[PDB]
Amino acid sequence: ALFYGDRGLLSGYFGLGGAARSLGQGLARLQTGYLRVYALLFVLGALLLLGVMR
Amino acid sequence: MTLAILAVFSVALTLLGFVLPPQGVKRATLLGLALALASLLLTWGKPFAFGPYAVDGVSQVFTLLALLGALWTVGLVRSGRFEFYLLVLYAALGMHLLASTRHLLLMLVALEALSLPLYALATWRRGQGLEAALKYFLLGALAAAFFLYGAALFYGATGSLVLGAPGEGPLYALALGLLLVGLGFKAALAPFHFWTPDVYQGSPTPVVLFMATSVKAAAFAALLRVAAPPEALALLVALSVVVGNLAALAQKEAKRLLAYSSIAHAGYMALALYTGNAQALGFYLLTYVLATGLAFAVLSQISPDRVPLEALRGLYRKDPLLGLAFLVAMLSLLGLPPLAGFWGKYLAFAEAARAGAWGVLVLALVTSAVSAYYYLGLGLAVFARPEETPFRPGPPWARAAVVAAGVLLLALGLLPGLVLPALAAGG
Amino acid sequence: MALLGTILLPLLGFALLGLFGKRMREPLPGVLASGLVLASFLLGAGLLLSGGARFQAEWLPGIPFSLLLDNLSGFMLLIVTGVGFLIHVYAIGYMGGDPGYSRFFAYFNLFIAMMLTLVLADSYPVMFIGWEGVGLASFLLIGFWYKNPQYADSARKAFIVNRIGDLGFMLGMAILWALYGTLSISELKEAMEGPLKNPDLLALAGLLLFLGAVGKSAQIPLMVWLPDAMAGPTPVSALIHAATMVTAGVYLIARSSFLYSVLPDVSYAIAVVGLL
Amino acid sequence: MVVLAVLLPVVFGALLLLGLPRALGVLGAGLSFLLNLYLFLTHPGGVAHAFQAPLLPGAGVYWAFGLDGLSALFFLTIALTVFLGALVARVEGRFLGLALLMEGLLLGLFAARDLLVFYVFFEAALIPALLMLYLYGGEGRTRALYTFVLFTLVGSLPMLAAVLGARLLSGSPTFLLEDLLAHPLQEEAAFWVFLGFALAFAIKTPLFPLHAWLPPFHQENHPSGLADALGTLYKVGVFAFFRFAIPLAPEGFAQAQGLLLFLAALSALYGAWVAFAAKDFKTLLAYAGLSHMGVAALGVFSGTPEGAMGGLYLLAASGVYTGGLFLLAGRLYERTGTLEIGRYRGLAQSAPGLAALALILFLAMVGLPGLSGFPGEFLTLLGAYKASPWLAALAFLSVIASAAYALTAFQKTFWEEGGSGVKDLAGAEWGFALLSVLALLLMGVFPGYFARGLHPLAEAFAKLLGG
Ligand SMILES: CCCCCCCCCCCO[C@@H]1O[C@H](CO)[C@@H](O[C@H]2O[C@H](CO)[C@@H](O)[C@H](O)[C@H]2O)[C@H](O)[C@H]1O
Repeated sequence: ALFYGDRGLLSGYFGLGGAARSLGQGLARLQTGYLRVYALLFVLGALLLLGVMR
Repeated sequence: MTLAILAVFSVALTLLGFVLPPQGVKRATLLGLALALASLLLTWGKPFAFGPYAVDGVSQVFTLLALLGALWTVGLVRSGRFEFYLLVLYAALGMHLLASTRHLLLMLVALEALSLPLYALATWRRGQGLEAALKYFLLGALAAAFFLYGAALFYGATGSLVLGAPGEGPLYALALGLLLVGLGFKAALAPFHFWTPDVYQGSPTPVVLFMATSVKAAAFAALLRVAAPPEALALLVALSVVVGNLAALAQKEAKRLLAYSSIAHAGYMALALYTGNAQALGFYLLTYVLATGLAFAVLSQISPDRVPLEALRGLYRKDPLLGLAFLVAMLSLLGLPPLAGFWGKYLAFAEAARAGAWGVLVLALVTSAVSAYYYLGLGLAVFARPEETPFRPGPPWARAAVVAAGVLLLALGLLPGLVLPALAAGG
Repeated sequence: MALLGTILLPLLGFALLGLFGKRMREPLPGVLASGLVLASFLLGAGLLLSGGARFQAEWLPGIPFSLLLDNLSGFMLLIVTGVGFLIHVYAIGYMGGDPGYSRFFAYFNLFIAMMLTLVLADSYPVMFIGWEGVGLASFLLIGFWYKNPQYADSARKAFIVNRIGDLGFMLGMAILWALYGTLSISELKEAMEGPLKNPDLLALAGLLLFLGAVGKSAQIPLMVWLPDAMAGPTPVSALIHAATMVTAGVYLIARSSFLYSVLPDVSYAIAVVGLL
Repeated sequence: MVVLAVLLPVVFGALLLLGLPRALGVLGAGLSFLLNLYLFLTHPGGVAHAFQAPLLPGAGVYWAFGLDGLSALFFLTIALTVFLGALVARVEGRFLGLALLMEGLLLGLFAARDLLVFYVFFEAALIPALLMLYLYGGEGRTRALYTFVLFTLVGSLPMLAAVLGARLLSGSPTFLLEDLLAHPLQEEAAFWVFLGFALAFAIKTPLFPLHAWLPPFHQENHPSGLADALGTLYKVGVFAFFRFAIPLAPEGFAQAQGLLLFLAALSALYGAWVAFAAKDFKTLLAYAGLSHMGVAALGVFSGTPEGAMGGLYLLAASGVYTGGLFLLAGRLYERTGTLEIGRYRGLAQSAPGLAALALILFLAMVGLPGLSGFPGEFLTLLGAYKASPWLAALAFLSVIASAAYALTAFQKTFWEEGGSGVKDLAGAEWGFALLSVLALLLMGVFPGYFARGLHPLAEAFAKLLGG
């Protein structure tokens, strides 16, 4: 029982792995290849950094 | 003067290349870059201040590295169009200027000086290369606009266009942010990093080597000159680190994964900015330019237009020393002891913690541990069974290049007390 | 030193039958074995007749290595080594034409040595070398003819069920250390002159000691292991059931008499479990 | 002196990696063994053979080395274990060089007299560990590797935040352990630093929820399992706690201590309990290791000089018989072809007193008194009961499970019905048996001599948790 349980624990850690995988290919999916998108995300970003400082 | 060598060689070679064979012009640009570099080594600890131009420790180290990138990138590009060396000289001088002033407007001029010929170097005329050039150029010009408006707001909040001017309240801050936009874009910090993957994947590989090393170097040199505030610094860091490594996980192509890797690495480097130590940053970028330069030379020996990760596999059997040097590069980029990369990362982290930026620091460390996924997925992949993969096993030039520069890495991993004593003022 | 001789003889002897053993013809290992037991009984009874014996030496800090030979120890020594001797000389006969003569008598000397280490002990941990040792030697012997699945599981159950009680032994042993800080039966008795301290806790220690004894002398609930110990050769059953092993169950209570005599509650339970 | 002993396996290993052949590196493990053993029987006190050299000074980083009572004992333990692995081997794809390299790295790891160099070695040892995992065996090499590597490093890199904080927040001039201790942290700084040490040390201990890397690792190494022995010598977590995590930030250790004792306890019980279910020697030995480390960590976590000395001792001595069981599992693997316990049942009578060797080792593992496991296990019990009696008991519902798995496996691997047959014992395997059992018997019968140096360190680093 506890053996297979432990197998499930390791499995869950792998689950975290896949969580980082998922989030990762989500952040890489942000780059469509479309330049207008890049400009939008850019201006947005600038607004963000500017919003943080003063 | 280094600037003298660069100017002379550039202007001369422009018209001399009409009377010279392309190869002879390569010999030329090589010699000139080398001479600039040598002039640098001979004046180590000179500080030579002219007008807005100023050669101190920062200019010395960062233009040393940038010139090293120019040297290596020129080495690999036998392809005969004398401009495809000339422009590298142009860019090189420009990067030097960029690292050599606190003058905002001369800085802008230097930014255009280095980034204008690069838009051109993104052309192996590949349809994807053209896309890269276009993206790089548009996003670049917009960033330029922001940096210029930042300079005008800096001159707004203070009577000067020189960095080091005392600095007001709100308008000063707004100015620094508007500068950090353009400068950050140029160093591939989030959220100003979008261009990097497309451009690295799209551009011809040796050109990409030139970019990911020299450009980043000069960019950070110029970032040391800015009074970068803790808050903005934190933002840039956290975003660049996270997006860097995490997006890097999803990459199935080599160059693009290395671009994302460079975004995360810019993230780590920015930590040094917390104190603006510059001794740390210098070291870090020494290790980085070495290992990245190596990696991209190796990635050049496979394919210039694009490289899938499978191509890396079996590299050891093919060339043992390129396999080993590539692994070493991957480990030094991981920041794993006893390699120089570990010392660079440590030296930046050190300034982060010294500055008391703990949450940011820890975050960086966690996702840095994450980064061990993909750095190993290459270095180890060296030993896998070879897929049918393109390989031009290089000249003595490149083999001894990758090998020597590689040896340097663990050489400084064991003995950072060699180069670190004076990456400072030069004593 | 000579006291330690009594223990070392069926070990310096034991080791020969494991190291060599098959190097010899087949009246011999029994003769060596029974000879060392002979001159353990003898050359320990000389000590007993000399008035008694002692040994104290280097071990873990605060917990020295002590053998005491007094009347209560001499009695056990004579029972174990004497009856053991006779059963050895018998085993020379009943074990015959059986390969593993060397195995058998090596295990026998091992057993004897362990039991002597058990009875000759002035500190509970050395006594514990005794307990676990004797249990181990029981395991080796119960599963002597190992080619049998039943006569393996027998010994497995031995060294497991026994270790259940051994755990209690350990626990009580620690309680009688947090409390007193001596762990040596003599100075543990001399420090239990007086008002005692935390009598509830002391009762716990004695109770875990008892729950230790239960396994080794096969009292309930750990009764269940002993009937299955039949698996090994007959004279093994003789040694385990009469001259050794289960005897230690009683002997531990007898040495720890200073502890149980001040425990009205616990002794009651001990007697009840005995009768049950 | 010290640096010679740290470097000797490193150079011999390096001379092995490229140079070859094995034997010149086997006598290398022998030379390191004799040197370290000589070093065990000589030194008077805590300092021993000091070493101090500049490395990054201005950073506060120095090459600093020396042998406590503890360091000496481990130099002996490690040199021995690895040497046994070397003369037995049957791996010898000439990566015994990687083995010696990792040996030297670990030796440096224990001789490390300052925090950052300790860190350096802690992570650097990961390199051979990961290599001999990748390029020298296992179907699931890659998953075991990325799991092991990512685990240790996700624990490790944030510890760097703590190692910095240890010096920075305390205002300590350098990274030298002595200086760092001469400058105490305050609460909610000592908390965080201790925590940052504690994740990396618990995960590398391993403690219960953080142990999941251990079974995949031990399965996918070369079936002989030299890399497994060395992987077990890389289980430096408990030591790391005792020497570093606890003394540098005791205020935090105080808060975490209940949880730590808990995790240690249930790690012991749990490990030994599921150890039963293992159907291969790799998995079995792995979970058994988890149990042992549970016990050791329990010993340290208790405060109590007794328990601490016991835990450190247990770690030391368990290195030898765990490594040994791994190597032996490999040696019956080589003659049979599988690490499955069930198949190829009766080996005794086909094999000589190989049954004796294996059984001696298994008895050392279950902690039979007179063998190495018991002294440490016992002092640990002594201290644990002082700390929290209930967790001492819970954790010591273990010995039952230990006898269970060890004797079940032993019976089904050796005692039952005769199989095909086997080899007897190799000329190397005899050196193995002799030297091994000699060691087990000496550390089990004279735990007086070994661990004498453990005494002052134990009570002093116990009073550390006092006033
Ligand atoms: C300081 C010096 C160290 C001394 C300590 C050495 C003691 C080792 C002995 C341990 C058990 O030794 C035991 O006896 C022998 C030795 O090969 C083995 O027995 C084998 O040889 C015997 C010899 O009569 C055969 O009869 C038997 O069929 C066979 O199984 C057996 O496998 C082993 O389990």
